[PDB]
Amino acid sequence: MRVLVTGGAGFIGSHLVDRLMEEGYKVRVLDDLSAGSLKNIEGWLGNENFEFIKGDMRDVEIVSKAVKDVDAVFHLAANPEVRIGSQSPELLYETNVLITYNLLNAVRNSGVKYLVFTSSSTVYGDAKVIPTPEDYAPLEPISVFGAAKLAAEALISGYAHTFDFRALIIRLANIIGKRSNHGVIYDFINKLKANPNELEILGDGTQRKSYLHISDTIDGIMKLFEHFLNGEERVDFYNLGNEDWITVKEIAEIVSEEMNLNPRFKFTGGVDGGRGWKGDVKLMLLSIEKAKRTGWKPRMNSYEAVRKTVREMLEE
Amino acid sequence: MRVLVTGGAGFIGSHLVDRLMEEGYKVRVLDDLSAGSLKNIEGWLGNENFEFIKGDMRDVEIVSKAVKDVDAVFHLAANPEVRIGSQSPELLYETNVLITYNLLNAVRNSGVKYLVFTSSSTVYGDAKVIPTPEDYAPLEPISVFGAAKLAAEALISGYAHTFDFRALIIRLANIIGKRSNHGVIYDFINKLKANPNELEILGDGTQRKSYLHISDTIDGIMKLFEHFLNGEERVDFYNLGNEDWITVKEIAEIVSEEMNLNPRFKFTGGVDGGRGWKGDVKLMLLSIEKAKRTGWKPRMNSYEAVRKTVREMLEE
Ligand SMILES: NC(=O)c1ccc[n+]([C@@H]2O[C@H](COP(=O)([O-])OP(=O)(O)OC[C@H]3O[C@@H](n4cnc5c(N)ncnc54)[C@H](O)[C@@H]3O)[C@@H](O)[C@H]2O)c1
Ligand SMILES: NC(=O)c1ccc[n+]([C@@H]2O[C@H](COP(=O)([O-])OP(=O)(O)OC[C@H]3O[C@@H](n4cnc5c(N)ncnc54)[C@H](O)[C@@H]3O)[C@@H](O)[C@H]2O)c1
Ligand SMILES: C[C@@H]1O[C@H](OP(=O)(O)OP(=O)(O)OC[C@H]2O[C@@H](n3cnc4c(=O)[nH]c(N)nc43)[C@H](O)[C@@H]2O)[C@@H](O)[C@H](O)[C@@H]1O
Ligand SMILES: C[C@@H]1O[C@H](OP(=O)(O)OP(=O)(O)OC[C@H]2O[C@@H](n3cnc4c(=O)[nH]c(N)nc43)[C@H](O)[C@@H]2O)[C@@H](O)[C@H](O)[C@@H]1O
Repeated sequence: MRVLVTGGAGFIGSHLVDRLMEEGYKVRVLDDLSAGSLKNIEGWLGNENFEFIKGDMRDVEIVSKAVKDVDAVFHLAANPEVRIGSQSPELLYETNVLITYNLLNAVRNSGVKYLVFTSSSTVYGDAKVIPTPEDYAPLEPISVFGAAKLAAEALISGYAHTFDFRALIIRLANIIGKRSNHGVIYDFINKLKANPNELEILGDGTQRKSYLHISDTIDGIMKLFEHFLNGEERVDFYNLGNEDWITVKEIAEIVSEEMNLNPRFKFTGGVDGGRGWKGDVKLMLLSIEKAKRTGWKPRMNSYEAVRKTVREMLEE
Repeated sequence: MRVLVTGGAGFIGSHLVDRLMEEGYKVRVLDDLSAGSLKNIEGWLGNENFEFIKGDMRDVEIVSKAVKDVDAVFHLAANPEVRIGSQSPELLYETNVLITYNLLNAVRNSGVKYLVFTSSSTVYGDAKVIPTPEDYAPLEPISVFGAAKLAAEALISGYAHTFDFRALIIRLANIIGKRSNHGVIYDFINKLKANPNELEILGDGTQRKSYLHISDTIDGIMKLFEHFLNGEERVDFYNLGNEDWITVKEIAEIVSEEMNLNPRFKFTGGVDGGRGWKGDVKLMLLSIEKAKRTGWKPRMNSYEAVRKTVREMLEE
């Protein structure tokens, strides 16, 4: 089966690429290398089952070309950074709504049979139902990013129904692990790289979120892809997160523990009642019962995932 | 209070404009007249409280100017035609997501406190729960149009939370009445103008939908707007439709009745099981309990509204 993996040079994208290549898929990657890295996939450069394309999905010619002779598309290309939503909503609109729109228009005029899209928990915004099921609503995202992911979901479904392809929407929790160049663990480790004595923590440290290690993330993505191929649903929605959650302050504590530092915590106090930023959901914990009915389940919890991530990262 | 009404030269927009002028609002209209007409609002030209701006919302300067010195925005500008979704998805993308995105970017740099958006039942797609409540989900629109409307909703919510304005999203059912230049009644009347002996009905004729007369529609929009001004929700969702529904075949029968014709109905059999087109939802009926708790209620049911619309149209 031939698959396009947009953003396949990214953190999650390159791991999905490793998995797909190892299972014998013929994998093309489409990535402008604005945030991913060629190194993250240099092992596959030169494999006869691997093709790489440096390309911006804003460019429709590129996107029509990349989906040509592809049976499945895994659309992971995006700017995932919620932080930049209050300064750079245009960037989030483009790299979430626009490039997905172009991908779908390309998909319409091709033989692409399956579209797997990595949406986010942020579509629920500050969800009042915990653990949050996939049918929670009304969806009132509080960040430009979550709104852009919701819009991507909507357009994916509409094109799937109108132009007769199948679509699998996977709302991911916080995903952490080796090769990640963004997030709170990364930033804590590098802040302490620059100064071991203090840790500037955005917000009040009480933000509690579900963290999944990238290993469980890819196992679950593949399990859902497997089940979805065997299923009949035109469009299917799954949450993908861990069973529990952990606070920003506890994450700072684990990162300090693993770095053998004991710095002075300095919280910025946040906004909208201690959020790290405008649109930073304070509580997130996804109901993964629907995902677990496929056989998947995380082998690590949020605390284990965070600690393993810190270790893996400090090796590099 | 000064309010902008984008698309205010349209069917629903021009009636909303009439209403706003009569209640003493200061009304600016922004409309490129791609589907509306100056006739529909030329009656107000020369009033000290009325300003009209001919402009396409794709142009960001136009929209930035229009929200200048406006306290509330009624964003009715769009292409509402679902039928063209499989032919012209780019057009729906532009006139639903793009110009909504531009309006929102304009609103961020303004003093607009309230944004009211005319969403559609199509966001629910083929809803499996009927009457469909505002919290039905997962939202899986089956049309490019419904997907674009949902994406617009998402961006509205995200920007409302991020940049501190409030948003009222009103999911309208099928709206019918004077000045309507689209829909099934319009097309059936013109079909029988060209040939009174026969009527081509798209689909299998069993499509059952909730119709609201434009009078009830504007009464409800104003009730909801006032109540929303009195409420605390940063973003609030309301259905706006009738209590009942009616099939396309009964609408054909009523149109024949009022035209004193009795033609031969010829149903085209449709697609995807008798739909009028790719992405045409077959059954629609929104739960209006939430709308009715504001005091609003339709004075006409679907059959009365359809008959009133046909009569009004035939006077012209
Ligand atoms: N990391 C998480 O915690 C997390 C959580 C939930 C959802 N997700 C989603 O999973 C997916 C993968 O995220 P990630 O952590 O691997 O991020 P990433 O930025 O590391 O990977 C995304 C890739 O997209 C590429 N890209 C950016 N703009 C592009 C464009 N215009 N055209 C082509 N390629 C472009 C980047 O260069 C990068 O290689 C995204 O959809 C993200 O929103 C991530
Ligand atoms: N008619 C219905 O049954 C119905 C149902 C649900 C929702 N809605 C929504 O209500 C609103 C009004 O629909 P309507 O029936 O009055 O349609 P309409 O076309 O009569 O009115 C929409 C207006 O948008 C204007 N417009 C179109 N493209 C524009 C652009 N690029 N820039 C600026 N203005 C532009 C048109 O000229 C028109 O005046 C729309 O948002 C529509 O999607 C309508
Ligand atoms: C659900 C996922 O959310 C992901 O964002 P997101 O949760 O903020 O994930 P992070 O950026 O890791 O931030 C997680 C939490 O840690 C807080 N935090 C505290 N200090 C810091 C710091 O120094 N840096 C950062 N970055 N955070 C910090 C942050 O505000 C939030 O409460 C997205 O990247 C994905 O695309 C996806 O949307
Ligand atoms: C909910 C609202 O739905 C509205 O569309 P939508 O339901 O198709 O409303 P109409 O365009 O009126 O079509 C209503 C039903 O009548 C069918 N139909 C049968 N024959 C005809 C015909 O000759 N012409 C037309 N036009 N329809 C016909 C049509 O496919 C559908 O099943 C949108 O205009 C609004 O923006 C909003 O989305």
